[PDB]
Amino acid sequence: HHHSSGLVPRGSHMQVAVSSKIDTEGGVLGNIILTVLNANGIKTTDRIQLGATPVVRKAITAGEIDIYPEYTGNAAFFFNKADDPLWKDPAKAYETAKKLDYDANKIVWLTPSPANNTWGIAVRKDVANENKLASLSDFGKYIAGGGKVVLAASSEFVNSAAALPAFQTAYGFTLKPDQLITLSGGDTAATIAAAANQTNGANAAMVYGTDGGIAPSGLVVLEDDKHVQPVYQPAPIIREEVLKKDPKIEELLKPVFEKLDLTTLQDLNGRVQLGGEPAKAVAEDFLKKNGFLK
Repeated sequence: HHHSSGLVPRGSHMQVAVSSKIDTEGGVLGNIILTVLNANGIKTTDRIQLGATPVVRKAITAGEIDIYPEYTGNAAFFFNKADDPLWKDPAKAYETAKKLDYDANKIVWLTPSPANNTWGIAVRKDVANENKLASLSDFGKYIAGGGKVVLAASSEFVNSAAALPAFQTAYGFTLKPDQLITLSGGDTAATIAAAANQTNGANAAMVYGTDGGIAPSGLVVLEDDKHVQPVYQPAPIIREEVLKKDPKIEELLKPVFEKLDLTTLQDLNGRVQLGGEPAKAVAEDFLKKNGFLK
């Protein structure tokens, strides 16, 4: 519990510019941050869904925005450490992102969500339930044992060394030609839809962990328990100049992001993306339901 008096002069004023990247999850997480700050007496400006990652990074380093949700693994790209094994360890990825961004930019990484929004595989819920599949280790054993699988994936996912081939060696399986639907120029919208509709027998799909299509389509993400992919946990990151004046922002956002687990964020993103609920309303509902809006 930080102090909220005596830190700055009587006349100190601030408008906290809240932003995000220009995807569904950015809208959801940005509105969660904005709503929490507003509810705790802090003035904000709404710059949510400003642009792609490079745009938002340029904006925060220029002091044009103050706080937005960023993903731990992206620090690999910001600081020229791509494919370093540490990014595949959730704790190391977070601590390293936090240290690098503080040292270079005095940007403070706050408490992350436990959701790992990374490349992966989701299966139809009936398949997961009947065969007790929760993890990619489970999945690999199931496939190796002769389990029925037809995976819809983009060509990139099938053929890039870091994608399906790496899943195959980590989890001990290989997919035969008749266990693959390969989508040239495809995307997760199409792979999710193929699995949702069992197109050509599809029962699994290439996804990103919190894709808004997953929950509405009745799919379930299998845990990357050996972390084949780099970890991308979202966290609020904030300019130190702003945090120093309202340091309570840290403890205000901590239990909020702790409650945003994978299935929760999946649900919120789906409510916007396929349910048509406004991101602000979805954010407010999540906050009210979990007691963060007294």
